[PDB]
Amino acid sequence: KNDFSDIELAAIPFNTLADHYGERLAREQLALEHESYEMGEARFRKMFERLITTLLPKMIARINDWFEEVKAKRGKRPTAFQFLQEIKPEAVAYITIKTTLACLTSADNTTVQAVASAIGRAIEDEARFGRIRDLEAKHFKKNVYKKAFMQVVEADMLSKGLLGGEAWSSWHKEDSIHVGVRCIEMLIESTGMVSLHRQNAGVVGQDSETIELAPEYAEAIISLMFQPCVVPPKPWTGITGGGYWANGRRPLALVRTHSKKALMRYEDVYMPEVYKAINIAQNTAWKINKKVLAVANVITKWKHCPVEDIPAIEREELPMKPDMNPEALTAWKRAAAAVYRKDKARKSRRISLEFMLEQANKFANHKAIWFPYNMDWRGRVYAVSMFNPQGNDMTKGLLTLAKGKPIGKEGYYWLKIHGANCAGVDKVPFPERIKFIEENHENIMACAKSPLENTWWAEQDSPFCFLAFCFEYAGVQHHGLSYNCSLPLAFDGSCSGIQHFSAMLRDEVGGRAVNLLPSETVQDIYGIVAKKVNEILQADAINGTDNEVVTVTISEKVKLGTKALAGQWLAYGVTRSVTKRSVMTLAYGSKEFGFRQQVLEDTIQPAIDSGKGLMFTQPNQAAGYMAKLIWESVSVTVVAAVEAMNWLKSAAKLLAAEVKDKKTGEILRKRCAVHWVTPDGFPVWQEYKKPIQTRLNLMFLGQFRLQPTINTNKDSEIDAHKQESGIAPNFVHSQDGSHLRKTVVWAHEKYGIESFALIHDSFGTIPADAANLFKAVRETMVDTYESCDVLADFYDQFADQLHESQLDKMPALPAKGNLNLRDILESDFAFA
RNA sequence: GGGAGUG
DNA sequence: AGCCGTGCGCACTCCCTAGTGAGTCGTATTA
DNA sequence: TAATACGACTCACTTCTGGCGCACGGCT
Repeated sequence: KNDFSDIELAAIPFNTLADHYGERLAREQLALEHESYEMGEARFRKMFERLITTLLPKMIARINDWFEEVKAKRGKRPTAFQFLQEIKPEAVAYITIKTTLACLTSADNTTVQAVASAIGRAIEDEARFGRIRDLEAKHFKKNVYKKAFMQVVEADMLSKGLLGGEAWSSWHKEDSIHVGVRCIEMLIESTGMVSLHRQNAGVVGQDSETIELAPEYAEAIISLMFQPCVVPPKPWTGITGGGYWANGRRPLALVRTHSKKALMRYEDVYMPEVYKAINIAQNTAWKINKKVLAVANVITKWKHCPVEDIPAIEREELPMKPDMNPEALTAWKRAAAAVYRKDKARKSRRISLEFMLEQANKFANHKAIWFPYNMDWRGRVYAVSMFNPQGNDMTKGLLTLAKGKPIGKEGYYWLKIHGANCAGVDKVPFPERIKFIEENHENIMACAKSPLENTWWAEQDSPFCFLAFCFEYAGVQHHGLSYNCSLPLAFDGSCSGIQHFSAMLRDEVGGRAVNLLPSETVQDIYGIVAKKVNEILQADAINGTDNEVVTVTISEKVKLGTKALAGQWLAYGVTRSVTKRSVMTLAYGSKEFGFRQQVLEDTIQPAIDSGKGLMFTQPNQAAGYMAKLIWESVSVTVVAAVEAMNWLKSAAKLLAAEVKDKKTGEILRKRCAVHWVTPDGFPVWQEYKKPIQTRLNLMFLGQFRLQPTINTNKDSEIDAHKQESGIAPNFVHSQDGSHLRKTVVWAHEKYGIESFALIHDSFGTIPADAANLFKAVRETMVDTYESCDVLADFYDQFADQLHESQLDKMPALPAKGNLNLRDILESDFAFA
């Protein structure tokens, strides 16, 4: 790729794009990729006419003088110098002003190490993408029917000027700050446009150095980087360059790693099944669900919206101002801190909502849209764009597949199943799910008739997703069983984590509680735990502990006993929802203290916010108690999965350990990275390294030494603690990751399935192919756990490696159970 | 160190 | 070498949060 | 060498909203 000209590198993407899909979409794709950038430059001109013609000349002059000064001096030249000679001084000036203005308008602070960092990154990207960007820009800024356009370009036909690409910045974070600081240093002289005001001098936690915009300029005044594709994304051929098309931006890495080196371990691997899966998933043609968008645009604007999620809409002021004495000052301060919190959460959720709608409106009339795909350092498959089929209810509802397949009876059956799933009817046998739909035939049809008048769908678990089903259900009733349908029908695994642990150890048990075994009733592991919790809960209600006073120093507080806390939970009702996240995360190496944090966030806090949590007098103490109850009750429901994790924790603990000898500092063995290969051939290295902080020593404006503490990008020592606490979740996540990828391949190759809706452990396709997918997920899982033992394979990877006097601390290995893997094929409620 | 979302 | 104090709560992704400068010294760099 | 920059180490200047136990860095 480095062998091509900049002229060539800017023309090739356009040309190959204009040949396969026409020049119309070829321009839009590039404009969309550079729109980020385009707006960055536009926001700069705002802000231009409505003193700028005086700042730029002054800055350019200072830069040139500074170079003359540095060149005349002897000894080590400033760090920022050589990096600032990569770009024409005129442009160096422009960027500094542009970036500094962007940092101060949107953000109300702003820290120096943030601005300096922002300028630094803006320089490097200009250095290596500036010219190619300018040249590529020419294509869409000129002036000013389709198919076969949803066909993917052949990999062997891709020009070499599209294959490679450096996805990682070569610049160090330290080096990047140096550049920004010295650019700010030259921006204060000349002009000075911004001032450097020191804040909270003396406080260990609050002391900082912030850039302030001068009063003269102040009174004179989400994120479009990753958007959907209008054309099918570029096939992944190697570690970089897949997904998007533009050459003036910076390519995507196939695997999202913590360093360039970690990605380089994939350069020459040969993992055909992995590339194949991503490419097929990537190639899925989506479109905006116009009908759902028509509703979402109107209802989210209402002051009292029928859906329980949609946030204000209204700033919602602080209450309320009562006398100023002892406990009247409490007060209040608790209710205020609650509102400040509510509002913050509400604002971020609103911004998100606004964005998802803006996206859906843009692509509302596009024949088809696409989403480039990536993977995290483990297997898991991620959509690169911000607007995703992997988002929440509304975002998912607004999306739908582009190409349909005929269509009825078989498809219509699972169409009603999906509808039932969208509503709070997913823990019930299929014939009864159908019965729920058929009973509410008048509740449906009428919601497709006038959704703005009928808000019954809003009351369902997935409001917009259920609404998308209703519009599609009404279509069948009016057109027939030949009615073209393209809604993605999602088949989600019960408890993914515990499903894989059950399968890899052939736990009966186990099975079973997570629906791997054929049963007439839907097994709810979350309901089973809660049931056991309620028995412990009732036990403490009649005979438990009374309230104490720990008096820690007013200052004295009341510690509630087991009796009082139990009464508070029975007054709320501890259902499956309270245990949901707590049951899953255990199968990812979690602890008791960890549960407290979950129960508080997922159950307690929103109850207080909803006005249904007035029972929780001491909220954190109630969260601790419930965490204690789950830890106990769940413990005897997932025994084998726990030993499985403990076997993995030990393995990783011992590998990450540094050797020791009898007084001698003999380095018999260093700390090791945990490595294993997933069934479809994807390799994963676990290298959690210790976060370290370094400090820079900058003689700022010849007055003082600006010494910013920064989070080092340079690697250090392997974090042994994280290696142990992260091995269990990351192993199964890579494990369910491959199962997902193998599913896509097996569904695409043996069956004619082309469209996929993938959310890690949920599998969605068009109604016609649903039957095959429902069957494909089982086959691909049964096949993986029959063919190879992942724990044995992992063992074959790290020992060797083990030392000695280490293998006596190493178990186990978890005994195999009596589960028959073939039974999964006959399982009805093991969607995944 | 927070905020949001997914499993 | 052993003691006592402070840090951290299962992952992954995306969005608003890297204590401070001065004193002193060693060191890698360049006319 | 002589001069320059800077890193590396040391030292001192709306809410407390929690809990419990274990591991590691910082200190002497």
